[PDB]
Amino acid sequence: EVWVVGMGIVMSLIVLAIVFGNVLVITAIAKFERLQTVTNYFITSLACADLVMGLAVVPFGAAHILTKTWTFGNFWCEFWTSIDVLCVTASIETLCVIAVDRYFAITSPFKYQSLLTKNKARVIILMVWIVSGLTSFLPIQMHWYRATHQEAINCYAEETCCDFFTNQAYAIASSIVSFYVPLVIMVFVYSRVFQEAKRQLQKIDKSEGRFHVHKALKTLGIIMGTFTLCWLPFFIVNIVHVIQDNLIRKEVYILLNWIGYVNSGFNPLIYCRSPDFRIAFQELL
Ligand SMILES: CN[C@@H]1CCc2c(ccc(O)c2O)[C@H]1O
Repeated sequence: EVWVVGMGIVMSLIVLAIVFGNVLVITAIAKFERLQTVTNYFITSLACADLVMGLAVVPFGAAHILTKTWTFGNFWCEFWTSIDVLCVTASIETLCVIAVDRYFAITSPFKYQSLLTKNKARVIILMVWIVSGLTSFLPIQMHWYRATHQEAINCYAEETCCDFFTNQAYAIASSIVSFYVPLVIMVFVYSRVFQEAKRQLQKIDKSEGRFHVHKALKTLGIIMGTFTLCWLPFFIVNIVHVIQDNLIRKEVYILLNWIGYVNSGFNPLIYCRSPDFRIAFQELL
């Protein structure tokens, strides 16, 4: 009967990895003073979002699947849903602002210093968190997302069940604000950055060609393919399941949602590979 204990160990490992990586990153930035930089404030915000995710939404969901019941009250179910949506949207929007940060450095190197200072980064981060807060907590708490059909009403009435039902308008607006606009922004900025890098290598080869003396593709692939393959499949079915009711089963929805969660554990591997972080990690442990 491996099922009862087969998934528990995997869920516990995911929780442990998500907590450990982000705690280590936050401590490394806090304790050392060479790693405090304008670029590293966005990484701090993303790490905080991932830490809250892996501490709050995953342990309570794991019990929900394992025990098939919501022992807690009806209030805590709505609170948990709100936290889940908040963390997801905040993480994705922080990824978008990191991409725009990288774009502005290469595109306009002379005016980069005046464009971004310690004061403006704080305002940008606060605005990103406020926008994430309004879209998640505000509509869910006043019950503007509730469905109409009888199954949703029966689910809402019972105090031992916590399942997700939503309207068409809320689902479409949530997907648009959470995923699609950041996806387009990242696509555009990273394409321009790649063009600039290719031009730079061409310029180098035009001059120093006589002596003998890829990476851009590998880096852009690691940055973009992970995000797309982790979060794109979920939002398509999130859009579809409202329009066509019988097509998507609940198990597929939950599986895709949980594949989306694991993206929180892969962020330190992607955004914290510079030698300075490696030295800092070496000193800590
Ligand atoms: C509990 N699962 C939720 C359901 C809907 C949803 C999620 C994440 C981001 C959004 O913008 C959403 O509309 C998922 O995490």
